[PDB]
Amino acid sequence: GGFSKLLLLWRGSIYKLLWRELLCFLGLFMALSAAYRFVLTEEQKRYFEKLVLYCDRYASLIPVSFVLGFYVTLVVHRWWNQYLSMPLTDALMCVVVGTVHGHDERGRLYRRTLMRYAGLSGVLILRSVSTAVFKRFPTIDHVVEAGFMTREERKKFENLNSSYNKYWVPCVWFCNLAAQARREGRIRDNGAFKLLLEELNVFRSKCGMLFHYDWISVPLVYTQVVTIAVYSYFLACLIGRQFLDPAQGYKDHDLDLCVPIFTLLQFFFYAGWLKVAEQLINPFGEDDDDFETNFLIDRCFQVSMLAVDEMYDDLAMLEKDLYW
Amino acid sequence: GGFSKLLLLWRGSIYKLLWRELLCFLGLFMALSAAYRFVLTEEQKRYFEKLVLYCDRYASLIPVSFVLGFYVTLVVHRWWNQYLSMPLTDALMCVVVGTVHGHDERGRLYRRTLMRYAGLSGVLILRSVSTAVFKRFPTIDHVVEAGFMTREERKKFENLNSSYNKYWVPCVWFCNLAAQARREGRIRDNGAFKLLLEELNVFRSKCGMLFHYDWISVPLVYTQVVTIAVYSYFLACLIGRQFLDPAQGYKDHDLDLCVPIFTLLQFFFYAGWLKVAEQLINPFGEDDDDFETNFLIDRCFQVSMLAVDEMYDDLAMLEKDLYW
Amino acid sequence: GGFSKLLLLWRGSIYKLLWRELLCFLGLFMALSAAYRFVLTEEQKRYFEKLVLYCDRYASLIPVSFVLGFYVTLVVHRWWNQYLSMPLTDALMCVVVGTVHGHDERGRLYRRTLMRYAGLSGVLILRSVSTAVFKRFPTIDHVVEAGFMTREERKKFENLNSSYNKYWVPCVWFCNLAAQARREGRIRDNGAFKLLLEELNVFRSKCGMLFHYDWISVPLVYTQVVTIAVYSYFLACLIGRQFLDPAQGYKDHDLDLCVPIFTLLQFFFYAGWLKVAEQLINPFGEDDDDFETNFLIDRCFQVSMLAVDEMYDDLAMLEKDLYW
Amino acid sequence: GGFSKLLLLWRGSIYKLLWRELLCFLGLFMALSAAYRFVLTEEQKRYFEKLVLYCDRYASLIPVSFVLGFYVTLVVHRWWNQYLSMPLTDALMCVVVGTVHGHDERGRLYRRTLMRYAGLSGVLILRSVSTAVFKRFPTIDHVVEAGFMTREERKKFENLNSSYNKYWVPCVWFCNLAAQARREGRIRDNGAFKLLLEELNVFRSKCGMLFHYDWISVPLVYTQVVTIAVYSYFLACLIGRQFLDPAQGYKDHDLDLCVPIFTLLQFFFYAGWLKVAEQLINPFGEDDDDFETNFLIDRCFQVSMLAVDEMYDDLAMLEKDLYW
Amino acid sequence: GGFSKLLLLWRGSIYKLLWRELLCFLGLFMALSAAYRFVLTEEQKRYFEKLVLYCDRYASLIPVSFVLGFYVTLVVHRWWNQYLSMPLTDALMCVVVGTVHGHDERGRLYRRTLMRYAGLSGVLILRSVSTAVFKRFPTIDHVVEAGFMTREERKKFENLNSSYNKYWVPCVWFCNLAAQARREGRIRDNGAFKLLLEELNVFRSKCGMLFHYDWISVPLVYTQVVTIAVYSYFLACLIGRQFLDPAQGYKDHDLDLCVPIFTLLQFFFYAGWLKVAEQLINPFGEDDDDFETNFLIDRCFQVSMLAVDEMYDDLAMLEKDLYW
Ligand SMILES: [Cl-]
Repeated sequence: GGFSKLLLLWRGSIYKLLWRELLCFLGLFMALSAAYRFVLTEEQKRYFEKLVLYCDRYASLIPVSFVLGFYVTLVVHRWWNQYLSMPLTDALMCVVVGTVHGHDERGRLYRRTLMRYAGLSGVLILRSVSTAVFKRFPTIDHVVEAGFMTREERKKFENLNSSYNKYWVPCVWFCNLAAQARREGRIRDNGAFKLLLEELNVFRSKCGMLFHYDWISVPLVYTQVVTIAVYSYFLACLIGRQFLDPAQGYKDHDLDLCVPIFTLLQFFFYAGWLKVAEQLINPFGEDDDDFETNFLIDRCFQVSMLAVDEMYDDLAMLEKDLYW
Repeated sequence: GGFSKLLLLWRGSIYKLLWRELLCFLGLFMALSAAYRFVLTEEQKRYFEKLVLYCDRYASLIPVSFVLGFYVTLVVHRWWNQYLSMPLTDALMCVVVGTVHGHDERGRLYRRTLMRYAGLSGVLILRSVSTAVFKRFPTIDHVVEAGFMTREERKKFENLNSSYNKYWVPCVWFCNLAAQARREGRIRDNGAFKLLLEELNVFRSKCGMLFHYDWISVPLVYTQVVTIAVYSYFLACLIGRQFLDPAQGYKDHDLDLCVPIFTLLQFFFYAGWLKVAEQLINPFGEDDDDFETNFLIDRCFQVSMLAVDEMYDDLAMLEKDLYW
Repeated sequence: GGFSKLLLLWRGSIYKLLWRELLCFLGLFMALSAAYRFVLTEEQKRYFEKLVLYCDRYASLIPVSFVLGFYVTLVVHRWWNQYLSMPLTDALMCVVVGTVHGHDERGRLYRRTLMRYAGLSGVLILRSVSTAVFKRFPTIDHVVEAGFMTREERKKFENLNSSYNKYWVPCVWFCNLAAQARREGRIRDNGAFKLLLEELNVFRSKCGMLFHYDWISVPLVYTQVVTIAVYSYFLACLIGRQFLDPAQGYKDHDLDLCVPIFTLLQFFFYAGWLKVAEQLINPFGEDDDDFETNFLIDRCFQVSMLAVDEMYDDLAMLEKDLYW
Repeated sequence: GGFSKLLLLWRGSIYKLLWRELLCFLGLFMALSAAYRFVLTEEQKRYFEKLVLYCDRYASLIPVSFVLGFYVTLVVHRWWNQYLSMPLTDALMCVVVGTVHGHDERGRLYRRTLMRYAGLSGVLILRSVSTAVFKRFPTIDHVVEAGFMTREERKKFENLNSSYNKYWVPCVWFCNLAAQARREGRIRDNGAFKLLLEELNVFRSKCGMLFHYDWISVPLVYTQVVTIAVYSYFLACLIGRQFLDPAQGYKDHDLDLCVPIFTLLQFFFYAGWLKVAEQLINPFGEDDDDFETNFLIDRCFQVSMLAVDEMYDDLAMLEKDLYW
Repeated sequence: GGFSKLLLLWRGSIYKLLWRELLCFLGLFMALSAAYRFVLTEEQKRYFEKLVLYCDRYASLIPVSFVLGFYVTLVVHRWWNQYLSMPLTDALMCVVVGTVHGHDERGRLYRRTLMRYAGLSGVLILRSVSTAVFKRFPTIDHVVEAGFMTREERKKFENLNSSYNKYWVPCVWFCNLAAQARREGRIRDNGAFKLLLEELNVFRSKCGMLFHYDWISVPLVYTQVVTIAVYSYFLACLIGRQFLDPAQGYKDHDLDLCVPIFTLLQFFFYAGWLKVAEQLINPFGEDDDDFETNFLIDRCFQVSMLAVDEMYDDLAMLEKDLYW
């Protein structure tokens, strides 16, 4: 089978997240069955058998599937939209290398500082929404050591009077630097200057969207409803799926497997369907299937410095192609 | 468990909204059971037992889940779209600091008034759609005291002859002020003036969208259908889940728990699934998981005045970075 | 309860639309039961009792919920998209007041005629898609009396040779008038002229979208499938939910309530879920929860004439704000 | 009822598409029942009765509704998106009448040829994706007779060396003609020339989208799964819903109606729910509820020639309106 | 029937993908039944019969349909969005033929190199996400032999210091080449140069989106949950649908067909519904219903070289049309 080979995986798998909840389920199933074997008196085992036939009546797999399928679809839709809001600088680096001009050191100062300002504004929003980025940069000093912010840029950064998140501050620095480069003629076209500000606002909106998703999550009332629905089912199966003794002649309880194999396969299904939504509710951590942000941060700074510095005005000479 | 720790929460939780409906359910369950204990005569308890076996037949959890899952998905989709229509001024503040120019007091008059005009137009739409903003500004005088509107701006505001909502009026003031700043050369580029009007219309459309969502809600006919579906179920369980006495030998009514634990866990599920849609149907109030508008209003005025006044034309000198 | 107070409403409610279908259901239920009381012979009442146990077998609430939940979600998605295509002129009125110039009467002629051309093009599309707008303007003469079209504009309107809907004609008049105002220098910026034509095409596309939704509705084959599914159920309950006499000892027919209360609550649920889709299939009529178009038409003409005439170049003098 | 009047329709109705499948179902039901009446021996009628109680066990209406509701929602979403990709020229005709200039014959040559180039490119894509357009233009000669392509335009059209669909060729002709009209000063603004190329690419993308939908349909594997699911059900009802004789005393088979009325109403429901997806899988044919393309083709050529020729620079003189 | 003719297909059909899983199901069904015929002892056949009545209780088709319908809808939505991210150059080829100018060889060098740079950047992203493109170009030398990259362009391509995917490198070459053509006057309009960079970033974002979908797939935890749900069902039917002998008198096991025809039709339904998601999870391979990328790569290079070279400035002379 195609998807059949995938269930033998462990890296970010279903068994890596649920293996613990199973033995807390199966262990409680055996501890509640071994009482019915040994220590439970004969009159109260008769009471237990009526309690098992009560709980299996109210154990309905149908409604839980509805609250899982509509809750999960909502979570995976929000999770994919958070990835599209990732601050990428490849669109800004094409406008900068075509609109900013100069082979001298001041031209290279402009192109590298503009691309560092976008990269700094992505570091600042990602250390606020990702714990994997936050342990790389615990303090703003860590951002000065990494090269994204200079100490001169740090003094005026820390002297702005704002109680709010200052990720927008290098975006304003970008607009002051591009207006200076348009004033000094480094930007030959006024329409080119308009394109730089158009593309920076597209970049700044993506940094703003990551703050929006991080602040307004899925409602807690709706996360709690799906969770008590899934665990009201597993308590309706911790009693209602108990193997009663066949000497009592209860109908559809005629074997003593001492292993709820089909109940455990429902637990893999139901608690694993819930586990999809628990891993995508906060996709910016250090888990193995979280968004690889630290590797992404290195890229939008390595490929943007590569593009506006060595690849500025460095073209091969115009050859006639093979199909001329 | 991951989501298991969340059910011990109270702040905007499921128990904070449903705790009252439970004791009006469980109290009516006990008052209807204690009649069957004591005061109900023996011939009419036989009538009661046939009424209980009638109501549990017509109590189907399936169809209610359909009208809840499709109604809730529609409400949470509309609720997230209302948050994206929030009037934010961070895109306008980057165009203003790069297109408007001047270190003198008239340049600072332009940049602060343009950003205050957008902020005033967001105050005006949010006091019409949010009760939390409306108690902060009960009157337009409250908007003059807060600094968003001057008394001179108030005279011509109140002398416009319009029976409709005047939130669009500072947006028209923006377009008159930007056309004046383009006439006096404060805006060096005509394409830059086009960018200001492009971004203001993006801002004005978001203020217009919050009015659209506030006027056209989810249809009342559809809210009433989901509500009578959920409460036709709980009356099919206020009778059909009554513990009849086991001396009558009725099938699948063989215990007298005197506590509808599984019926109460369905009430947590069903009435709590409905409670998701009741809190997101009007997300602009003073509840604890509503949109924090008052804190947002302070931000788009603190970070816009910070950006166009102190951060205008104030850049660190161009240093070679660590990876030069 | 939150949604519990709403079921006591009548204005555009569920009872306002279904109250008639109930007595045609409950009246046919009683007329079919009173035959079983009185006029039906004893041998053919035995035939009736086997017919009731046949129809309640094939009465499944599940599949109908599927064809209602997926049909309704599709209708409410199309209904909300029709409201976003409403021709609003607030975006055009900000570009006109900033790009068109002149304090003389010819400047005011330009600004009022351009905004009237957009408003006329919205009147023309809304009288073709809304019956509430069509009774306000039954003829094009009614549009000349209301001020949206002049008699001079009427002569060339009626002399164009086109068998198709002429709502696009004031949009072409807009582009001829703006090109004339750019030729005479009333529009100082060529980029400003580009912004006027960009925003008019956004306006003209919304008028074009209202024609698209009005022409291509939900497929009739799919409306008929959901309707015969809902009424195959109610005929499976007009027989299968009949109270047979308990002297015959038929199982799960042991009471004679003479009032299908739970069947009537399913009718409120099912026929009311269908009624959501019947009211949003054509949201432009005179019903109480239809789109208030006549009030909207008055607004986009009152607030556009207010904005380009009295508010043109009329700003308060630049005061230092409270937080200078 | 509102939707109740619609089931008496025939034009593109449910009965117009399913009436044939019913008599092939009901005829096979009677031919399989009349064997059980007459020709089937007494020992093998006992075998037939065990086969009927086998097939009605495995006839589940629930799962089929899931594969129909999720398959149909996907088809109607793709069907509505194909209609929005229809090549309409009303946006191009407003830019052409405002940007292209001249009252002489060369100005009218420009405006009519540019609008014919867009209309030709829509004819070429629609004869490749619509069978109703293909029978109107079986050959490119049919396009020369209709006026969309000249014979001079045909020579270079047929001499391009390309094995692929050449619908993009009049879009390239548009860009060469607009660049010529900008070179000769017919286009006064360079920003106006940018607007023409911006709007043509919006037009060319819609022609490209109709090719994309026509090439990548719904997957055949998924169409086959929904089809074998619906017809595995009707064979589980061609046996499992047979009226066995009541002399054998089989439970819940106690009548001999000789007319599967409730089975036929399920066939109207299920096979009709499938028929929604069969008609919207290819919406460009000659069926009565297909997209009226031939009438649309006549419109975008009649209203575009009307708009750029008679309505070019032909405005009523500027009158003061009624509310001056 | 309409969809009835499609089940006789083999090319990319349901039987082409599932025919193997059926005989591994039906073969295991017969091998487990022939034990019950012959080799299983009489006391342990009694144990087998209680095991069959245990497994058919826990075989529920309902919940599996929920995890298939919501998983498949998510996969087909992501699959159609990957096709819209395909790097097509038809929008860039219309801007290049209208903005780049010159009938000499340097003008043709510009137009062909700019269109080859976009086509090279599409080859580079498609050999990273498609195995069908990767076997056409196993090495970058294969890209030099095909004409997309010159050897001179290869030297500086391979000498850039980057550990990441270099598909963005011809997009940066485009922006350097267009800025050179604007400097030398080949691009007459500065707004035209802005349009080239606007359209290249639209192209570069589509190449970036194909990398995003290829890196972030559907979560493996959710693929594993749907797979163990579908195969927990088929093991609940490999036991629970076994034909027990009718001499034991077990209820609803009264025939010995020795062919699980209805169980095999559920396998066609369920395992085939899963097979839809296995083929669209990676749509870029060599299977018959995968995206035809190699044919698409040939087109965007054949029709772009055709459009900017032979069709540059080559128009028919302006004739009066048939409806002048
Ligand atoms: Cl522009």
